Amino acid sequence: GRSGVIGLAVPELGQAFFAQLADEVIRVAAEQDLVVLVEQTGGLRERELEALRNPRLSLTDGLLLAPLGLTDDVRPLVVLGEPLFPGPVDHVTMQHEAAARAATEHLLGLGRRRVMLLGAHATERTGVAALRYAGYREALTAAGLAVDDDLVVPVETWDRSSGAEAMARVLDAGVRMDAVFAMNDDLALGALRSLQERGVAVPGDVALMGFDDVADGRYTYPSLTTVEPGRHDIARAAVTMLSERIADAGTAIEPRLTAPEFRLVVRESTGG
Amino acid sequence: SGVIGLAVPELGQAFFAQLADEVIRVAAEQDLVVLVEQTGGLRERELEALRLTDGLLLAPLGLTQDAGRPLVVLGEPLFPGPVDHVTMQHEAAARAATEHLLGLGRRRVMLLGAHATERTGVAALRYAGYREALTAAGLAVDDDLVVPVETWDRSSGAEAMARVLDAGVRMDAVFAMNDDLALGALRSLQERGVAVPGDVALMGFDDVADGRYTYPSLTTVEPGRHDIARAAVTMLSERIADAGTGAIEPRLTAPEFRLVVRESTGG
Ligand SMILES: [Mg+2]
Ligand code: NA
Repeated sequence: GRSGVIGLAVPELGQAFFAQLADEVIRVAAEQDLVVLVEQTGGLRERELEALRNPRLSLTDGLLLAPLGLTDDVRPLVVLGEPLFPGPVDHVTMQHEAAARAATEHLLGLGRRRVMLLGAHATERTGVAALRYAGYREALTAAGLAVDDDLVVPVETWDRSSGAEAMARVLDAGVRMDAVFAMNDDLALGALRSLQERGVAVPGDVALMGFDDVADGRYTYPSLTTVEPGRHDIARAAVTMLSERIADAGTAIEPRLTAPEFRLVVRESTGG
Repeated sequence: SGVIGLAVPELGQAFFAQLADEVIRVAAEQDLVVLVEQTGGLRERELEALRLTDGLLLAPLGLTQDAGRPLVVLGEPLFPGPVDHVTMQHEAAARAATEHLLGLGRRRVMLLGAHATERTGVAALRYAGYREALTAAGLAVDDDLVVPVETWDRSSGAEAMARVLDAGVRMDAVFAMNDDLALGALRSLQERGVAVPGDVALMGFDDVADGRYTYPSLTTVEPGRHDIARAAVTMLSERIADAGTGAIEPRLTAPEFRLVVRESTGG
């Protein structure tokens, strides 16, 4: 029976993106007097699967799942990510390709011509990274440039320490860049440290930006250019769609996909 | 699975998101799920959370000295009845933090985040430790070095630090009441070409992840997040099983703290 509880299963709250998304979900849910059970999956496929079927989450009327480990699939469900589940499930994602194209256009518009993509593999990519890469590549082609594999730098985990490590390593290997588009703010700020510790001027020598707008970038030094991917809209769409699914669980709603509008937020790290 | 509630100011605050992550992890170990609510740190919202869950873990910011359901409070001991409190070592940690700055040879130590004349709660305890450290070093408190802020956030730290710097106040160190304040202060110092730690040594309190990757990296205090979370969840589990006998007398837990030395105070 209806409890008025929805679940939110995310990798971990220690990740700013998920903590901020959770804050927005809780706030929106409270407007229709739902409460939120927050589960952590560690981004592990086995834990994501458990969230869908284990009686541990029986108090919930439905689930919002942000999967990372899943890609053989299995409680009303809305997924926060790219299309994944078949059947009567909705997916709410971000405009990865369009935002990556606009970010890259911004850097090229500053007169930078050797733009590094920090957080994607140069030859074999999958999912989100593949969409970001497609936007980046579109922008470079439009500016008469070919991709340079030395400028496409994979990173195992999109975190601060990994971005610092990778940035330091490519700088020390002698790779020449004039701008860096990092796949999230955490990567960007790790990169920022490695740049500053090597005396590289930001943005004088290397313009830098992130993605997500979750690092309180107004207060970094330099302040960090980023992309707001529509967290408020993501939360509202997710909660609204899930409520609809909870009301139609006994039955008929066609699967939907949506991706809210992004906004570039220009700060000091790219010339603001 | 049993069900507990966790009420914090907001998950957008790094310290609370990190603490929430630990609480949820400990609860999962103990076959508990967690309903998370936000209060904005406002008294009325905190009290309303008290008025689904088998027990509640409340982290208030807005309550000061001036239900039939189990309750554990992360904060100063203010509730009567069979309520357990887990309280960080504010005074001792502030004394140790101030001693750390004084040990570098600094003699004009600013306290960023407390009122100069009327303080309550946490700020009063922090001030006491700061004041004792200065007294032991033969120093007196200068009210111009005790700087109040809007709220303990990055914007407020940046705004207050910018105001005192542009005013010409002379300091050689800053002890900020939390890492968010310290990170905001760092920007205001850097944008003015003030060397950290060379001109001004800086530290915070909370050990948020972001402080490892600033340049300089931020010296801080880790107030005991693992013990806070474990103590809280474990005590709540005890009260839930008791179903209000109040046979367990109220407890006061005080987790151990640790100074984390980074580049902003010299390593
Ligand atoms: Mg119960
Ligand atoms: Na003094």
